[PDB]
Amino acid sequence: MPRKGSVPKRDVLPDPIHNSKLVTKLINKIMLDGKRGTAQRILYSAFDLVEQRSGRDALEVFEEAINNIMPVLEVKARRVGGSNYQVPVEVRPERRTTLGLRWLVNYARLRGEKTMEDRLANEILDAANNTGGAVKKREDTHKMAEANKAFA
Amino acid sequence: SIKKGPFVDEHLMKKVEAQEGSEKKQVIKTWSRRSTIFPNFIGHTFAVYDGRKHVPVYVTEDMVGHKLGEFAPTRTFKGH
Amino acid sequence: VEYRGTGRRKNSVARVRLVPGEGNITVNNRDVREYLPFESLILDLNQPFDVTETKGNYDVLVNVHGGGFTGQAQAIRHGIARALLEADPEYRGSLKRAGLLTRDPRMKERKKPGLKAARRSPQFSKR
Amino acid sequence: GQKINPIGLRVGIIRDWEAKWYAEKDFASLLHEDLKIRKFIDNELKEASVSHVEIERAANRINIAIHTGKPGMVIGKGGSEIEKLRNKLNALTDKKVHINVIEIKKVDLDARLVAENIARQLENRASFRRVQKQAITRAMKLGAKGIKTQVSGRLGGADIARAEQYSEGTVPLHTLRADIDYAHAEADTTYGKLGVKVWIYR
Amino acid sequence: AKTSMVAKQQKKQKYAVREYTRCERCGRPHSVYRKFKLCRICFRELAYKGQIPGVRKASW
Amino acid sequence: IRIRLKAYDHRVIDQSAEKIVETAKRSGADVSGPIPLPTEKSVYTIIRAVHKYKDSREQFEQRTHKRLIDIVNPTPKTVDALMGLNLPSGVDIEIKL
Amino acid sequence: VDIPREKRVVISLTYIYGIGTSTAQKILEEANVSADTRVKDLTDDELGRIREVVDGYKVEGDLRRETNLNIKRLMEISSYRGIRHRRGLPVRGQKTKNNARTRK
RNA sequence: AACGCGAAGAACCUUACCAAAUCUUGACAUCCUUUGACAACUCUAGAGAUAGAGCCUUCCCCUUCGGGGGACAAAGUGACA
RNA sequence: CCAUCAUUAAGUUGGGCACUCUAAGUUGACUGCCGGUGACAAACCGGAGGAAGGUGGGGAUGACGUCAAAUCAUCAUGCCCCUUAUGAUUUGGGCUACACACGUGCUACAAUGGACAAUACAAAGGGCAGCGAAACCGCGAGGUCAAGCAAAUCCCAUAAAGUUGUUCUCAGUUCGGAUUGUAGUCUGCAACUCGACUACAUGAAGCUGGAAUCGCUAGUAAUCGUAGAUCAGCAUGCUACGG
Repeated sequence: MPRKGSVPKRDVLPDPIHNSKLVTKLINKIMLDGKRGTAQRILYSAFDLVEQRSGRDALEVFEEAINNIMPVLEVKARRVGGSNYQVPVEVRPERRTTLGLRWLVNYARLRGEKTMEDRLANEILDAANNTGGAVKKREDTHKMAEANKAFA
Repeated sequence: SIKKGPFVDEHLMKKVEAQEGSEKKQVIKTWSRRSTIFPNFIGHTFAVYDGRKHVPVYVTEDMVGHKLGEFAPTRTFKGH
Repeated sequence: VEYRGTGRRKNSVARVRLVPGEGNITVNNRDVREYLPFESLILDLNQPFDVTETKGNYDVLVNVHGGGFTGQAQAIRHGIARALLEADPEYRGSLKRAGLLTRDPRMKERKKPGLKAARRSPQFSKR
Repeated sequence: GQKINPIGLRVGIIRDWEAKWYAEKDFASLLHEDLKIRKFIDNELKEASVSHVEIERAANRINIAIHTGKPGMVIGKGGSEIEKLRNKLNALTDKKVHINVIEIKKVDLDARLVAENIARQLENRASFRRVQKQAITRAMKLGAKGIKTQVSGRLGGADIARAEQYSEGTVPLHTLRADIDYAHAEADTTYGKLGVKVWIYR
Repeated sequence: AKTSMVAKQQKKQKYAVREYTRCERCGRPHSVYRKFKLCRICFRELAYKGQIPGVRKASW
Repeated sequence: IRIRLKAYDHRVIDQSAEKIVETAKRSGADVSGPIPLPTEKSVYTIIRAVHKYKDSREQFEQRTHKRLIDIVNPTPKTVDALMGLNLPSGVDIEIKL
Repeated sequence: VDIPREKRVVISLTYIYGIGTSTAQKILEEANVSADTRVKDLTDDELGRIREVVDGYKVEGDLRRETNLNIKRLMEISSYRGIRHRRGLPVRGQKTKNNARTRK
């Protein structure tokens, strides 16, 4: 029911492993087909190469990795007819936390391996330092409405 | 209909018992469709009725493993 | 510490006891650590008794009943709840207005009639 | 009008059972014997304006309960016209015994009472206003609030069917605990049939 | 067709594996259940009269 | 003894089993209380159209309603509840002894 | 006879005629077979036990030819069980409408 | 609102389709009347129903008469099914 | 239905533990309720009050009515026929054919898996001489007879998917498994067209799918299935129910 405009946002649960709502919201994103026991336990094996390439703990590195995915300018195409409609949108932190995690489990499946025992381990610690993989959520909107700043 | 009596027809076979006394005839308005073949009545012709008109085709010894139902062409299907 | 409570979840019910000393788990005289395999919501199964601190304090001796083994769970965390509100209602604001003794507020929606299965419309072969 | 039967709207919600028996085991045979005596039961009453029927089965006591809205013609004189249906009760099947009868005061207050009647006031096709204007206006003079009765199938002699209803008042025809009875007849006129859908109230 | 092959079910059929169960107010072999021997439509009308047992229609 | 009272609706088999749980209560009996058994319903999933129109399917309802009454003191000056005929409409005589 | 190499006795045998679905239960049982008997197997006395079992029937390339003349013999029987190999028809009388897009 | 539609089980049947077979008061629902009142089971030839044949030639009681309320349809004619 | 009794094989037996869950009759919610800025314009909003929070939830009568929507192929009946056949009767074919466009689902394209073996946990429902447990026979399909008893009490059936030790490495390889020959294993007067297996043989497509187009806002999509109706014999068709 979107034609009323704003719908209330859906809420999160913090897992007792980390006491973080986003750790289980990282669990709620990796659940392809909603597989709870079959993907979370294998994502628990798929931070073992994430923490192999990064000695810092997960609760610090997961707010480090998405901090290079949270943008300041995204694009919402407005009805302007024959224009590029590239309107800069400073994100509300609800969707800014949401959009930083949306492109993560979209991208693990086009690398050299195709096993989610380590597809989620391949994907995360390539996408922490604002270079490649999931930063094209953030860094490509920083090269989309900027060379054409005439179509805000 | 069971394999107790692994099925020979026994009203084709009985009517072939009602034929193998004297000489067997080539074309009768009969069916021979749901009826199997064993090699003790070879040589004889039988008009398998396809549905439009019964047409004769002879029983050889090489017809041992199967029934006489795949003989008469039913359709004139040809089409394309 | 002897308190009788019950609880249901998804075509599956329970009934509990309580026993003093420490806190234990005796679901049909076995554990729910190899029963429930994913090891996930059992970590938050203490959060029913975390607001009351009766996790390593109150032993339950659960006797569960019916339905799926996952439906065996979440009927015993409502099973502890009514037995805890007669044992320790000292935290009843963090038990009734938060968490434990509420209800089963939603369950599995039916295979929806007038349609194919659970609001799925039959696949239109037209445009 | 692309709707459903309103007499189906309150089967077991507001109404009671006209079948309150119990036939669980061997239901097939002793059902066909109910409808083998039934196909002549209505034709012998000679448009008696029957309301409905309530069959009862209890240890092979299949008892017949026909209403026959006009009385007298089913009794006879102390069991003379009643024994004839009792004789056919022992003649079609084995026992079927002890036929009964009822009557109705306020002669046009039921649903099928009017429906069998105002069908039979349409073979002659004479004053479809005034006979129904005698019916409906006296019905509220007999205690009614909203009564809705139509004349549907090919009035006048025409080759097209024209419905002609008469209805007013407060008419909660869809509430769950309201007793609504509704009917249909097959008064043909050798070009088309009069399916009449009646509504009455109290 | 119907009135001739209803006696084929009401009496002994040549092939009684055919099960050609018609009805009295319908000529119907293709909506007949085991406990009915009658079509689903005329039974529905005399479900609203009380010859078939008590069966409710609407409000679930 | 197992006097299961059975009918289609409960409201007929309520008062029907309330006939046997009351008339044997005034008898020399030790009636088990009214403990009705699980009551099976039957969906008759017909299709609501006539010939063609699919996505038009009508469900129906018929119920059996089994009960459980059992008394344990049979004596011939009391048992007019069981031998005396009362209410045979839905009540088939399920008088097991 | 011409099985592929560097695979198990349950993984290399299952291609040539007379082994397929068969090293699950039939070729597995009649041979002294392990789980991972690869190309390194000492196949002179390990084959020596299973070369007595590898030669048993016509399935060294020629049971196909035994069936082939019996595909001809069923065509000499002139049955639909060889006619649909010879006429595009799915041989067990199956759907010769649009959804038969491998056999015409 | 046609598309795994009507069809919720196509070796026979189903079949509504066609061809052979041998028949048109019909496999039927059966009225009246001759009421001939049951070839109510099986051998032979025929796809098989169908053609030649021996057959539980009668059955529920009473005014005292062998006649039927219930009796197979062997014929049928007016029909119509 | 086993906290506490022991002779727990849980005969879940003695008693009937049966207290609780557990199977049928009854009521609990109502912006009834407190604070408002919300001023009276009734509300709604904010909380905590009840089990439920704002009809707590689902439906249903779909309104007076529209599309002459389909069907005189379920029935009727206003018509014409039709009356050696537009009635037929049987079994022979076929209704499933075949250059085939659309549809519709099934299942693969694995290593979040496969497979070996394990361990589950099920609900709902069926039963009237039947479930087929189980002694049982066969790697197999499926079969040799008895048990029980019309059932809160008897059979399906351990459901699996979860995970657990292992082989492959992402691949058409061991992923599963179309197409065809052998077994006659089966119910059925009768299995070629035109029934089913799993076991032998064949062992394929298959790389997650363009443009399009579908639903799905939570137990939902998607997923693993379990039994029940039509039914001699036959489901990827149908209804429920578990996860």
